[PDB]
Amino acid sequence: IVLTQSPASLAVSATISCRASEYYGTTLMQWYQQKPGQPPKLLIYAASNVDSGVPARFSGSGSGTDFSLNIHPVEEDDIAMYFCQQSRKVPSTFGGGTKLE
Amino acid sequence: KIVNIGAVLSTRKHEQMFREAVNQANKRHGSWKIQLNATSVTHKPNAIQMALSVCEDLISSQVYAILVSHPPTPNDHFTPTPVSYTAGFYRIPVLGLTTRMSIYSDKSIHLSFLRTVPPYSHQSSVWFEMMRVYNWNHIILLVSDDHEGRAAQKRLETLLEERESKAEKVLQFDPGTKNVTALLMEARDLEARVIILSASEDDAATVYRAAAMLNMTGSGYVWLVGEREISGNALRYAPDGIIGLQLINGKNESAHISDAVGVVAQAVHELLEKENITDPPRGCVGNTNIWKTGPLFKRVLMSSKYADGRVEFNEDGDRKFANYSIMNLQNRKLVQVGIYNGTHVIPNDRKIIWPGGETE
Amino acid sequence: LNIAVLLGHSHDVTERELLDVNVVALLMNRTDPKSLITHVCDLMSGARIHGLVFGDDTDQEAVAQMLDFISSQTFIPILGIHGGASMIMADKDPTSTFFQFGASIQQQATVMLKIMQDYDWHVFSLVTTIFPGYRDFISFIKTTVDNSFVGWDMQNVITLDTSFEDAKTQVQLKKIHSSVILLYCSKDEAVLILSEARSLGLTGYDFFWIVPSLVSGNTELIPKEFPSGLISVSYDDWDYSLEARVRDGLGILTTAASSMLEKFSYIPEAKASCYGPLHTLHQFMVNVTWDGKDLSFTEEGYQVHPRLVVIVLNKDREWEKVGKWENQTLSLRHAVWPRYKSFSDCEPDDNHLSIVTLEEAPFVIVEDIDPLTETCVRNTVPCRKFVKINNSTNEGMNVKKCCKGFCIDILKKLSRTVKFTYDLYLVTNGKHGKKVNNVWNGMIGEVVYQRAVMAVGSLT
Amino acid sequence: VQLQQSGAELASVKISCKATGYTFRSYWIEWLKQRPGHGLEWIGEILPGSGRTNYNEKFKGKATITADTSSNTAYMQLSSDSAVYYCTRSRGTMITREFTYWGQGALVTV
Amino acid sequence: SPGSPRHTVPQCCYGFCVDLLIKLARTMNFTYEVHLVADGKFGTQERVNNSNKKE
Ligand SMILES: *[C@@H]1O[C@H](CO)[C@@H](O[C@@H]2O[C@H](CO)[C@@H](O[C@@H]3O[C@H](CO)[C@@H](O)[C@H](O)[C@@H]3O)[C@H](O)[C@H]2NC(C)=O)[C@H](O)[C@H]1NC(C)=O
Ligand SMILES: *[C@@H]1O[C@H](CO)[C@@H](O[C@@H]2O[C@H](CO)[C@@H](O)[C@H](O)[C@H]2NC(C)=O)[C@H](O)[C@H]1NC(C)=O
Ligand SMILES: *[C@@H]1O[C@H](CO)[C@@H](O)[C@H](O)[C@H]1NC(C)=O
Repeated sequence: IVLTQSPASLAVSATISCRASEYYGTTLMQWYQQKPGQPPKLLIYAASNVDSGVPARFSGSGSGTDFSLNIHPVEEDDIAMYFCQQSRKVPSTFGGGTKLE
Repeated sequence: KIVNIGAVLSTRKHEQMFREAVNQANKRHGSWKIQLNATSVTHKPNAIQMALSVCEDLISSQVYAILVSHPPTPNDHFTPTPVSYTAGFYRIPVLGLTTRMSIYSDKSIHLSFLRTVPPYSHQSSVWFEMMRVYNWNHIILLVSDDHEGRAAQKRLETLLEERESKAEKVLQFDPGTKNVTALLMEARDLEARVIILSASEDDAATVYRAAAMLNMTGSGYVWLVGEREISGNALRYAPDGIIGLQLINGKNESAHISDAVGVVAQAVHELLEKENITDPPRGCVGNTNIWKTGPLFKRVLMSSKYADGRVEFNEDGDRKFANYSIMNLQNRKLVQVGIYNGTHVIPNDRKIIWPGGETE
Repeated sequence: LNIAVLLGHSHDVTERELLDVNVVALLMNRTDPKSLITHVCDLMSGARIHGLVFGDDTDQEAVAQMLDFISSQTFIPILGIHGGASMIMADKDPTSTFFQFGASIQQQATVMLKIMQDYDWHVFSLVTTIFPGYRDFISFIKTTVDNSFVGWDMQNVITLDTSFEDAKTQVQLKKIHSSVILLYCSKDEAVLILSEARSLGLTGYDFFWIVPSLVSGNTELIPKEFPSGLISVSYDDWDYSLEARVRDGLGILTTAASSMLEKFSYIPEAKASCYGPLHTLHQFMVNVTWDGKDLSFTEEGYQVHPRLVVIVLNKDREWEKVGKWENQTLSLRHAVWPRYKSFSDCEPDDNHLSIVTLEEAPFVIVEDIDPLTETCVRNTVPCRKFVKINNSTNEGMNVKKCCKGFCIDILKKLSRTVKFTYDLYLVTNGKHGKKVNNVWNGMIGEVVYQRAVMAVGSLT
Repeated sequence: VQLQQSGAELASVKISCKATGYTFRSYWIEWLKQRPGHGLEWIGEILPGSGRTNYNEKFKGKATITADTSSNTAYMQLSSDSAVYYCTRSRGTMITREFTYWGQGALVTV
Repeated sequence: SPGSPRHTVPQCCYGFCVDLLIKLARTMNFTYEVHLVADGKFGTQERVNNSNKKE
């Protein structure tokens, strides 16, 4: 499995896309938020269920090999890199990164 | 009007002889329009990939028979079992040529399995025949491999039922153990000196070492072991004066495969004279039905009698009238001292030298 | 833990009703070996699943063979739930970790002998075909009879050689003179042998026939040559659905894993992939009980307390479930054995005498049954009495006792010569007979009203 | 649950990963490479309870992972590459196979 | 056993069978060792409570 996401850099004052190259009705994609100099933090699992203890402003959807991520409203928190990870086949692989400003 | 045959062979000379025999099968059978198509595969180190590949290929070729003819397996398991189970799912008869494990005589598990070599229970039968020679009625039994130990014990019981005699002691345990001196001391106190051995070579070497430490190789001791017990490092620790048996032509694969292929050709021509000759489908995909002539073909092969030695499958689908030889450990060089006929024992002129005293 | 529940069914079983536990639910139709291997290797890459629960709708027994083989080659426990995959095989292997449900031949044989004892049919024979596994049955029967309280009468064992030529096989079939006959054969040979026996005339009402679950094949497939009243026992309990079976399998697996975790934490291990072991549940789930139901296994893989069911063939050509199996005992819904005189439309069976007697000191001695063996002593005879419980209600119980005396000696000798049959019992109405305003009572009330036939008891 | 690791390095090296928040004999341990300029990679996993080990084909023959059941430490040896390293553990609910607990990070350079 | 659990002492035995055994030993060529039976019952076949087997 090889992943590819665009744009490499995003200019906002937003949305993200991650296209792949499902497991019996279950989607296997996770999004990680990594501030500079800090370990990654899981944000979304199963491509539709958010993680407890996180702001409700985040929501995601997608199926098959085309999945997307959007955020609203915009705040100071979403200022890091992001990626998408697959788990349908071992070993796992991550995205290419996406800044924000 | 074509017959497909699948085989598993690695040696190229043996495969060439196999193709030669398949070609020569159409010689004495006239100019009939039946054809024999050959299919062969080689070894792979794994046992699932080999299984699936052989199953799919011989299903797609729509073959009738399958053979296994490789003694020198680096794996000590000697497992043609996936081939047998997969070709029995469609009740397509399978032919074994090397494996001699007594488990394969059970036809409740292996539905469509036959082989032309006898399992080791026949050696127990030959031992019971030897008991008819020297008038012995007390024995001590020790079998390690519990997969076939129960079968060997049951065969010995069936043999003894005619005389209605019972063994003085029997023993089974887990192969690979070494502290077996306690059971040796237990057997020492008894009256019989008849010791029956059927185990792995590790266990055989272990018990030979333990008995040599305990000095049970003196005069009066009766020793009798099977073929598996005197090979490898087990032969190294073998006390002098022991008696061994031999499987005649059990390794010259050439004539073995030749006879098997001749039998297959005659059986196929015999079946061609009958009606309702269906064929196996490409059961690899979406063909969940059994061969409606599966049991029919199996029973046709069961009644296969021949005279050109005689090959004859019993109700267990095993070859009878096998010739066995008798070997003796004379200063650790094997010497032929007897033979076993179909139901008789014929000693030769070589002296019967025992670990203790007299040759009597 | 990670458990996969795969069902190969034609019956519409949907999927939505199906520290780290995950369950997999699937529905499958095809049953070809390549599909099995492909599905197993695909799911084996699906998050390290250790549990496999399988059932089948077809009646092919090679599926269980392949499942056991793959379990051995993957070191993953597998269960059998329904169909040919749940059929009890011959001899499992310690290398394998495959386990089933349902009883073996020996347990069913013990149940059959219990059923025979509970009706006091102490004369029988033994008929065996060339079907594999007959010698184990023979040995088990020989060992079971010699250590029993009954002292059974066994005729010489009938063994078939081939498809009966009716030349020398009929010679052995003629010598069968008992009333109870035991048959061990496949379904295809049963039709032939039963037609042969019906031509020989051994298909009378007293010539009962008992067969194991092997010969009873499909419930829908019913040959016409089976007389209405064949004795069969099979583990097919229709009151318990497959949902309960898989739920009990899940309970077994969860209990075994939970109990094996404490002795050693890193027990659940499945192989990485098809291409390319110290502590397990192999020798650990011998003892297990969930929600009171003892679901323990044996050393060879069998069950400890299975669910066997006694079935017979009614006049409507259907396998009629009659008796179940308790924890160890045997229950019977129909205590009094029905005659089933009509096996076919060519069987006018008619012979039996309802005999009612009264307790007379030297002629009719009523004694309780011997509790040591639960059988009337051989010089007594069976009987029953409808014993009322209380005086407020008329409900009563048919307590079975033993009768002897002097007049009972007469009745026994009469059946020796005239060769008839009787069902002895006792009068609960009262004394011999008294016409109370042109109304009789007792024995006279049982022969005039023709509720009975004769009365061997002393009468004036 | 918290994780700790060794210090920086500067041939062959060894990096420790110690567990002090759970039963160390139950959960797998995975190693990650995060060389700057790209997202990440995946090396292998190890189960301390039984010692079963699997390795990635790309890193096969170069990274050896070992564990000690007594001190609850994880050892990964690279023989004969300058990148930041992480040792991590899954939540345990399985299936998802995500990474939740992260180490500190050991910076190796040649 | 209820009275004397395990108290075995060498004692003196005589009578008829003792003399018969002495005569047998004198006539033939062997040795012997006289010992008693743990109970005083001749011997009966009885089911043991386990395995439902007569012993
Ligand atoms: C009669 O014998 C011939 C020769 O053994 C059989 O032909 C063989 O058929 C198999 C199955 O189609 C072929 O295997 C295939 O080979 C191709 C590459 O050539 C591969 O891409 C497929 O995946 C598969 O492995 C085999 O090559 C072919 N051999 C020859 C020399 O023809 C024939 O099938 C037999 N009779 C029938 C009709 O089954
Ligand atoms: C092994 O088997 C082969 C084949 O049966 C034997 O070779 C035969 O030997 C005889 C005698 O020399 C010849 O007449 C045949 O023509 C040979 N046939 C073939 C196909 O080679 C060989 O002698 C046997 N060797 C052993 C070990 O017994
Ligand atoms: C067998 O072949 C014959 C002749 O073709 C045919 O009549 C018969 O129906 C076939 N088998 C059966 C019983 O279907």
